[PDB]
Amino acid sequence: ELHPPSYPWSHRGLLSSLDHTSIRRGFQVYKQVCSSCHSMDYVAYRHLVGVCYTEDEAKALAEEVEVQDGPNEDGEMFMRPGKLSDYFPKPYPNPEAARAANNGALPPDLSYIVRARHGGEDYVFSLLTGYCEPPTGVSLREGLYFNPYFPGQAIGMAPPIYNEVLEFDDGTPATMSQVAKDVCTFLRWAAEPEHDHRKRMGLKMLLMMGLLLPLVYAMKRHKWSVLKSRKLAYRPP
Amino acid sequence: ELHPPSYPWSHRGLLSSLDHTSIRRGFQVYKQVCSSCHSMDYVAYRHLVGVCYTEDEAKALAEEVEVQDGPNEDGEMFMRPGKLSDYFPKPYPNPEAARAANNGALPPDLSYIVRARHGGEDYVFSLLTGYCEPPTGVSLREGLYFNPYFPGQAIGMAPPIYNEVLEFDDGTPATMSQVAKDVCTFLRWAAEPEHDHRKRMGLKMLLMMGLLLPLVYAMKRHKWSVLKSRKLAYRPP
Amino acid sequence: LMKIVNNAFIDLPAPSNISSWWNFGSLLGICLILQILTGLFLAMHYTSDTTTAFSSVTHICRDVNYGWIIRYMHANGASMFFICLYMHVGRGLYYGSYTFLETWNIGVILLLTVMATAFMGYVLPWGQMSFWGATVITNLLSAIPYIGTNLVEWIWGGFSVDKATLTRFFAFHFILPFIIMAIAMVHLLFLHETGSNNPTGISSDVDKIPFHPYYTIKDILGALLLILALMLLVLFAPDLLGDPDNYTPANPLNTPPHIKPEWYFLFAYAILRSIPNKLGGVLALAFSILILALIPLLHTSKQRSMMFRPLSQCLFWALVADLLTLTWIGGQPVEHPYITIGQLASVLYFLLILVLMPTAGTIENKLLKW
Amino acid sequence: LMKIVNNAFIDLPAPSNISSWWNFGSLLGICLILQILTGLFLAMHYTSDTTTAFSSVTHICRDVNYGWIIRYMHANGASMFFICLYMHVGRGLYYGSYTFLETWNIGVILLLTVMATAFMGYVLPWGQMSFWGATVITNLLSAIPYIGTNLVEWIWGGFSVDKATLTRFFAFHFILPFIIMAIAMVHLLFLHETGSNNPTGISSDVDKIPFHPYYTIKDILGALLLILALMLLVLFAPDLLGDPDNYTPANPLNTPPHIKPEWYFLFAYAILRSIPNKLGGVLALAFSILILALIPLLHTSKQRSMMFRPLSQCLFWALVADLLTLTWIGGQPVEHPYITIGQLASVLYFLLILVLMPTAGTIENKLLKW
Amino acid sequence: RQFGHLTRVRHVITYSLSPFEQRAFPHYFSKGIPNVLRRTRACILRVAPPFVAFYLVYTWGTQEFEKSKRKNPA
Amino acid sequence: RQFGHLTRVRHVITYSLSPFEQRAFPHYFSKGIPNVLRRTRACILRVAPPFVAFYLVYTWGTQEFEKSKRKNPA
Amino acid sequence: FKWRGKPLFVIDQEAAVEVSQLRDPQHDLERVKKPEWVILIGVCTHL
Ligand code: HEC
Ligand code: HEC
Ligand code: HEM
Ligand code: HEM
Ligand code: HEM
Ligand code: HEM
Repeated sequence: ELHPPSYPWSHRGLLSSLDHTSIRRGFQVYKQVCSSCHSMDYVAYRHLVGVCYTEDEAKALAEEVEVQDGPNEDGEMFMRPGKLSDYFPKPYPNPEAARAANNGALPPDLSYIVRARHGGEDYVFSLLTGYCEPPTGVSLREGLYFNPYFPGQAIGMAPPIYNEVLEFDDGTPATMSQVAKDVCTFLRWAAEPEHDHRKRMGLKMLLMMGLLLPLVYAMKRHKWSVLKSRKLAYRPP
Repeated sequence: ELHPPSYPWSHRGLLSSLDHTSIRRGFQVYKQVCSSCHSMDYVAYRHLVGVCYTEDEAKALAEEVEVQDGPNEDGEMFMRPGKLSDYFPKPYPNPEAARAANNGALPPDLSYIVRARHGGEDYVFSLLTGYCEPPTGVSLREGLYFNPYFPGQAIGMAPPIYNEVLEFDDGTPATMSQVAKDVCTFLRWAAEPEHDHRKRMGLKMLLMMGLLLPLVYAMKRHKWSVLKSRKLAYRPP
Repeated sequence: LMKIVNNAFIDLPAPSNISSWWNFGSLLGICLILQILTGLFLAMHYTSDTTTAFSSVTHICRDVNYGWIIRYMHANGASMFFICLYMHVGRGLYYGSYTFLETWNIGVILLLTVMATAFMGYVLPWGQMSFWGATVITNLLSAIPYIGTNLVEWIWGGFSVDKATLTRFFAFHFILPFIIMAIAMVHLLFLHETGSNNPTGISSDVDKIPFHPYYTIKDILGALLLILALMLLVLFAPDLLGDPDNYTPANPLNTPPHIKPEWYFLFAYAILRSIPNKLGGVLALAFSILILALIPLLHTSKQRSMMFRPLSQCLFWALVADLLTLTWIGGQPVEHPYITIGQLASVLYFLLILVLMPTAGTIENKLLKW
Repeated sequence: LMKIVNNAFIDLPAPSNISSWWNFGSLLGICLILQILTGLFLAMHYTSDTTTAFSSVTHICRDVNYGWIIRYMHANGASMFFICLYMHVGRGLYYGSYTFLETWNIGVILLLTVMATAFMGYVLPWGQMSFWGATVITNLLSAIPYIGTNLVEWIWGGFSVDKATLTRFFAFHFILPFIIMAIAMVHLLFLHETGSNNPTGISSDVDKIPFHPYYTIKDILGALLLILALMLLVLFAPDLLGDPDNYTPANPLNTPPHIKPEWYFLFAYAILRSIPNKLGGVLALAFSILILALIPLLHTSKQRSMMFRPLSQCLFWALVADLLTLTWIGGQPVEHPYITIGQLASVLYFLLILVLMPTAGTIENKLLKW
Repeated sequence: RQFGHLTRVRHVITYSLSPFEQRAFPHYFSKGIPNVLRRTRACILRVAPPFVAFYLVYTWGTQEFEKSKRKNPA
Repeated sequence: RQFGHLTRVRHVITYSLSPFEQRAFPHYFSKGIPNVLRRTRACILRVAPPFVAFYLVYTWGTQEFEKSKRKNPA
Repeated sequence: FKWRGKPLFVIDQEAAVEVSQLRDPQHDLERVKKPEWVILIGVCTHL
């Protein structure tokens, strides 16, 4: 194994939230890069509302991609422009096609991959940025590559990311690093659409329970005070 | 409405079973006639074992028809000869195609249609054999036909059955009637694969409960006999 | 030493003039346990998804080893269940159980617990009467102003019945018998301070007797008749009560020409169907049930029973005509020869209860001067 | 008048030297009701089908209004549940509850009811540890000769885990808390004839006091700490105990490199994993649990407690090292530095219980001459 | 509640016999059948006539309904 | 069971006061803290040393495991 | 069509209907915006 470090974040703090601006560029990445071979099936464009995009804007992406829906009255099926209810475009219809599109290897889903891998983000960010030349005395089949963070240090992961592989909207740098930041910020949101709200109840709880707990502890000590101050004696003849 | 009569059967009696020989020819009908537009999805060839056909013989029909199964390692799907686990060949992939193949009308399934229609068999047998010329003062669109037993007396039922429409194995007459007998015998088995066994427990029950019920009724009258014979009196001064 | 509480079922005082009717008082303990036992093994292969539930029933009736019986021991068992109740409850009127006010109210909360339970039990298989059987009844709660649309949409999990409607019942339906299982003990608890109530209505304290030999086997004899009358139907006529349509798959885009829920609502459903107004009959519905809580303020006679009130028998068995009528009239459609009935039969129901049974004791007291 | 039975929770005699430990004795009533309450609302959107169950969880955590919390109030609630027990039970050893033989056995049947329940609760979402978490444990019952293959295939609904395995648990798992809910009352019944049992172990009949003001609020204070320690985890570290892998979809054609069930088995799972033999450790497993039924024949001291048996404290807190060790050693893989431990730690567990705690009272009696 | 503190009894005698010393079903046909009829003659008049009308209202309910769907001369 | 028929008591006096007539937390810091330490000094020696070894066995359990995956000179 | 889990039912002589003679006095174009595109929740008002 290899243990990733504890890289800080804009959300590591126990009352820290996600930089939604970072998410906004993060979603660009999945569509331009990862959506060719990663099947995020547990998400739709509508969940991006109130998070990174708006109704009409995100809907513009549903108009962009075609989706297989609707039994025609002829008895056949067709393609339409998607909508906000529609989940993401699945790259490939089944897993086996993905194994066929690769060197026998499968891409996992990326919906809950963060919470389904030790370290979560810090694994992933260091995974992409852990590519290096193989060491001496190592050999690998074609298609496989080297990355220390992956178990076995042997993976059919083509390098997906590199500096100036694409460009973003507002125009921030398309480095291998900043891109790697927004994307891991993006995936944590995948398996946590509640982060913005978890901390909110994360905070409401304390200033109640921190406030009640003395009072109940007093009402306890209030009633018990009869016995916390009770004396006795023994007066037979 | 129209109420069908109570036609007798080889199984109407409360300890009567099904003529499995009649079933054996009945299954020929569904494959030659009804399987073009009726989607029996709740049945497989294996259920015919111990009923009308054997393992190897019925399996010969699974070898006959192709079935869509199996994601290829390429990532695609294909066709194979079916097997005993495989349910019947669905005629059409979806309902809408059936509406398209007809004059806008849908064929219902025939798995549980008997128990899902008042009268069951007697409806069906008289349905096919209720075709006649329309009466005076009636008009019908093309594709529709007349049959009094159907509600509204108006139906898109093309006449499926007629004398000498096919031939059977052992060589019994292929009349419009005998065929109509085996087929309704066949469908009752669809929504009752247990008839042969229901009567068996149908019979075991009586010669127990008919035998116990007096005995318990005696053990009752046994214990209560103290009070069924109890006398009193009243002797104060 | 939890052996002393189980004397109430072994060494309990109870009368001796007891009919065969009170077999029914304990068959529910056998129906309920059996029904639970059946349904529990039954739900080993049920599925709470629209796309497979109806099929998941077919997984049973075809492919399971002798499981096909379990669909019917349970289902038609629920009919034999209700056959006990309206022989268990009309009893209390024909004998005067209802003076035990602390108990009689409990006897209601079961009924609304069940009749709202069973409503969730017919719907699981998506029979094309499941759907509409859930639509019509539940739609009525829109009759209320300013909240009816909310609670109904709130329970539908949306704006109309769907997968989300299903699972929400299956848990609400798999559970209440256990809530009944404990309330059963409560229903026997308030009894235990006073015991049973003879047909004569007389306080029979002098002639209370044991329970292990006598009424145990007597109930078992009744359970035999129950199992008989249950084994008969499942083996010989399982399609009798369970309507044929429910074997149809669900489809909102088509209705049957004739709608009716299961037979047992029909005395009550007809009362609503009588009223052309929407809300004006709904409150009559629950009132028709909750009148039972309202009867014991109408025990006019200073007697109890009706074996010694012949006029009460003239009315009481007349009430059965109305119920058994509304049973049949409910299950039949809306046409002129039948509307004329329910406009009377509904009124007769409320009329016999709240006018003439009270009127009897006010007279019968005067016929014998007290 | 069912107001007299609820005096046991209002006007009950009970001691006054009572610690904060016995908060835990009633938190289960709060854990259980809460957990049931959570899970019940939770199963409003669960589905018992392989093709949709894992997704049906995602139906909750994403699309339901504040339902995502309910996955964790329930799930990690089940961890806080067990944290009570092994603080509830080791208590009875450190204080001497176990002399109440009629009660202590009840305290076992709960545990096997739960630890076989919870085993059916981790498996529903098809986490890729659900499957193998069900495979490994259930596979062991093949260890028996001539029937092991039968019962296992019999429970698998086939020859291996499948859809049919799932639904059969979901009903077995949605139900037992209610069976526990009544057994809870039984567990309090045999108590009620004798009442509680102070830390000193002395029969404190002279100093038994009311219950509504004092221990009610005291328990509520503990419930607050429970809800706190529960609200903390769900809000701040819900991924802590619930392993990461369980968010993976199920696939029999691939395993993780490291297997471990949920943390709480691990003291027990390690005992089996120690034994290279298959069957030779299985009987030790249930024996490690069912030893609790066997302890009360090993109350050598004619004292009761251990506040007044200092040597017992030297052993008792040493036992905790073994459990908390086997907890950690269980959750770690099979290699030489760890096998050497469990071959001792397993023996230490049986050793401390059946040799040295008895040996104490045989000595401590002699240290003070009786 | 149980036996012992219910009420008072004075000057009452109870005779009774084992079950074994008597047939279970004596005089079942011989004496029961009149008692059945006597039980019948006391109840039929206050039970039947509702069901009598029910049979008629069940009859006329169909016939009028039967005629209404049959056409009129027009 | 309830109050009234438990046992016998003779020649015992009980004094006690309302809660309202006394502060809830008097001498909490002043007197409690020594009593905490006194409670501590009576229990630590029979509680800690197990956990002391646990910390060590938790230590050596990793180090030896840490070395074993590291290679040998060959 | 199917919609909200409910159906979706979708001029020369339609305007010929006399509104006052009807039960609910309701001109057609009060019910629609376009004449030749009809919409309604397809649910029988009675039951
Ligand atoms: C060439 C198509 C493709 C591209 C483009 C792609 N992925 Fe991958 N991904 C794969 C395949 C194939 C695997 C299989 C890795 C394995 O089998 O271990 C994989 C594996 C992964 C994993 C699994 C990690 C693990 O432990 O196995 C993650 C996380 C991941 N990719 C994230 C990304 C990210 C982030 C990007 C964009 C920077 C990306 N993917 C772009 C195809 C792709
Ligand atoms: C030519 C295609 C075709 C053939 C062959 C065919 N059916 Fe039909 N069937 C249909 C269609 C189309 C309907 C639709 C009826 C309607 O829409 O009212 C239908 C309706 C039915 C129904 C519905 C009855 C009801 O009460 O709803 C039954 C039962 C049935 N067919 C059975 C049969 C039987 C028996 C045969 C052979 C004697 C048969 N089908 C052969 C096409 C066919
Ligand atoms: C008073 C209690 C109950 C009533 C009134 C009731 C009602 C019903 C009825 C009438 C059916 C018939 C469905 C059919 O025949 O197709 C049914 C089906 C079903 N019952 Fe219940 N039920 C009750 C309790 C239970 C219990 C206790 C369980 C489980 C332990 C259960 C689980 C099921 C399931 C899974 C089905 C689907 C089977 C089917 O639809 O055929 N029910 N219920
Ligand atoms: C699961 C449901 C029920 C169970 C388990 C149950 C159980 C019992 C039992 C065992 C008895 C004693 C037998 C007898 O008195 O003949 C009884 C009596 C009684 N029941 Fe039920 N019952 C149920 C439902 C109901 C209902 C729906 C009512 C509606 C009014 C009701 C009202 C009564 C009353 C008033 C009595 C008193 C008997 C008397 O007065 O002699 N019970 N119940
Ligand atoms: C002592 C009682 C119980 C134990 C030990 C237990 C165990 C568990 C655990 C640990 C989970 C976590 C699954 C996860 O986090 O993903 C779970 C899930 C679940 N529980 Fe149970 N449970 C219990 C009672 C219940 C009850 C009472 C209900 C319903 C009333 C229920 C229904 C469910 C359902 C539907 C799930 C699936 C949700 C999920 O997997 O996240 N459980 N169970
Ligand atoms: C849902 C599960 C349980 C519930 C609801 C429950 C309930 C209770 C309650 C309320 C008490 C009194 C509080 C106290 O004594 O501090 C108690 C005491 C006790 N419990 Fe539990 N308990 C449960 C599980 C267990 C288990 C698993 C054991 C295992 C041995 C157990 C053994 C005992 C014993 C021996 C006592 C006697 C207390 C004494 O001796 O003073 N209980 N239980």
